[PDB]
Amino acid sequence: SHHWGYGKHNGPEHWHKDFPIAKGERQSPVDIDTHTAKYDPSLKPLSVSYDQATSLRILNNGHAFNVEFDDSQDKAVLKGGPLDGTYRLIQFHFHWGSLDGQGSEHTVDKKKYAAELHLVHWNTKYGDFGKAVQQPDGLAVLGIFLKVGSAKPGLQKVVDVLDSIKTKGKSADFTNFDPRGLLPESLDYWTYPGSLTTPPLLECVTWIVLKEPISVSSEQVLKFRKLNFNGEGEPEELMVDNWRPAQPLKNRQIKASFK
Ligand SMILES: NS(=O)(=O)c1ccc(CCC(=O)O)cc1
Ligand SMILES: NS(=O)(=O)c1ccc(CCC(=O)O)cc1
Ligand SMILES: [Zn+2]
Repeated sequence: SHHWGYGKHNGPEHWHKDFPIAKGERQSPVDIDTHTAKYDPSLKPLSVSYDQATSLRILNNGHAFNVEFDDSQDKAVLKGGPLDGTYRLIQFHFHWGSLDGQGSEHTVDKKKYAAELHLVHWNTKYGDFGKAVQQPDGLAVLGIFLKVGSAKPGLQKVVDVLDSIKTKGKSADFTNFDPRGLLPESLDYWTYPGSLTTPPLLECVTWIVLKEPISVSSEQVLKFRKLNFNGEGEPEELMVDNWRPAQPLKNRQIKASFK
């Protein structure tokens, strides 16, 4: 069974023994060297179309928490930018640190943010998520950095349900949540071909990482850090530092949408 995690004994430096693609040619995350990324005029406008998004449930999976969406129809989709065709939102989750100075997966000129939001989408040409993760263009993940400052009003409903999903395997109803409240003003981005950042580390992802971070309050991120990796009744292991560090860029170029 899967027994990877983020500890010293099961963390990122161990994953390659059960998931050898961990040492592959298009792994994520990466450091975004802002001076080496090149503006790409070929990029078409990015279209985030979440008006009809239908959230259903929030789940503590022992690695992070997922806010899950009804992806049985094109209710919430990502198009444009580097993407060919339509990518449907299935879930979002975060990665965060034990302290405000770390937590993001991607870095920007080696800077680590306090957290990183991942909105996960699958290419509808492949019919469902499981088939999409067999394809090099199966997924698109919209990544958004979080810095600590003023509160993000649209995050507070997520924060407030976390007490009900403290431990691994717990879920709660989470209907009528609008993911548009988690976006920054600007859709300026960097993009590159990469992978899932957790096992199974599959190389299916077009990454779209927004330049502008959102601000969340210290009190909001402190509540993330009260979650548990462990199950109910087990010794407490706070869910913190659930991020993979930057991986080798190898034969890739990062493109910028902005000049
Ligand atoms: N390569 S990996 O998936 O990161 C991994 C690392 C450590 C163990 C040992 C876990 C145990 O005691 O069950 C199992 C699997
Ligand atoms: N952090 S990330 O790259 O946005 C990501 C997205 C989805 C999975 C789910 C993988 C699975 O279904 O096993 C794993 C990791
Ligand atoms: Zn993620």
